Amino acid sequence: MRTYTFDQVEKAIEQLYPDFTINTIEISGEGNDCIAYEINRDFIFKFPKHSRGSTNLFNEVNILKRIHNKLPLPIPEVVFTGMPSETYQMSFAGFTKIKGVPLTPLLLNNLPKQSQNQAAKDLARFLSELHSINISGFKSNLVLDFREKINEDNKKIKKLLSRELKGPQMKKVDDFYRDILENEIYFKYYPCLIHNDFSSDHILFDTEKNTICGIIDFGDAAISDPDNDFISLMEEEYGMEFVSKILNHYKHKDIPTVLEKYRMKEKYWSFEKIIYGKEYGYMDWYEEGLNEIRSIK
Ligand SMILES: NC[C@H]1O[C@H](O[C@H]2[C@H](O)[C@@H](O[C@H]3O[C@H](CO)[C@@H](O)[C@H](N)[C@H]3O)[C@H](N)C[C@@H]2N)[C@H](O)[C@@H](O)[C@@H]1O
Ligand SMILES: [Cl-]
Repeated sequence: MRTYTFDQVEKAIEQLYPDFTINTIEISGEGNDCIAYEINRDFIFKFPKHSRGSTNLFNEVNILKRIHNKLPLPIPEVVFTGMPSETYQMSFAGFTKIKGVPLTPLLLNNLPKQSQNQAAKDLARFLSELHSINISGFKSNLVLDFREKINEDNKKIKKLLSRELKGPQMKKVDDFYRDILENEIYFKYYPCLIHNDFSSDHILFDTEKNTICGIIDFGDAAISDPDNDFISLMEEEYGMEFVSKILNHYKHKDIPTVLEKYRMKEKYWSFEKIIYGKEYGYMDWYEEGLNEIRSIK
């Protein structure tokens, strides 16, 4: 999992964009996939920490380009792109920086009621349009069929914890995965483009106008279940009271299902920690997930 010096970042950009003068550069943030650099306080440059992260970066670029000027809220726009190597699909990507601060649950509840209501309505309107984008042309590398995902994870879990679990413990894993695949509600959704990481950290807020001024980080965006973008808002995120406002402005017809999917995904995070803990090499995630699996059902 690679890192970069400011010297390296400036070199990589100069190679492809010589006339682009860099005056200021600092670490804006860091995720599991990329390190974010704020350059000239105008752009956010994402550099992949590893090969897997570069694929996410490549997909974010692809998705952001085709949904450009189709959404009611400002989203990052691709301005600079890197090159493929034998290690990365995308060496880097430069996006427009969206000004604003994360709409934290604490900031949200300190707002006047009219601003809170407008925030819920703006979020619902954004999701309504996002989930309505024509997803034909989006190739299967952007498609996240949930049933395929569950079945693929199961095979990964078996191959991973084959010698890590005792008899009865692996039986519970079989039971849990069977109960999920047995429930038709998890797979009956109409596939749409989703943000797939729709939380408070990625909802930027303009404190001067008291309005939401951007949605960022589309690195996990894919064609899947629209309910994913509501579940992610109640995980520590927004209270159920505020999400219900969004859901009702969204005209959602089956809230208890969203809550059921919410409970399932909460329990499912244990298995995610095993897979990601071994893929991303997060040995603390692996041991956490392994401890949790060895305990409940
Ligand atoms: N941390 C502990 C929490 O983890 C998940 O929730 C969080 C996501 O993890 C974050 O995103 C990162 O993790 C995702 C899953 O690996 C990646 O897809 C994504 N690219 C990553 O940036 C997202 N910003 C906030 C969300 N509340 C679980 O659902 C939650 O129960 C658990 O308490
Ligand atoms: Cl240039």
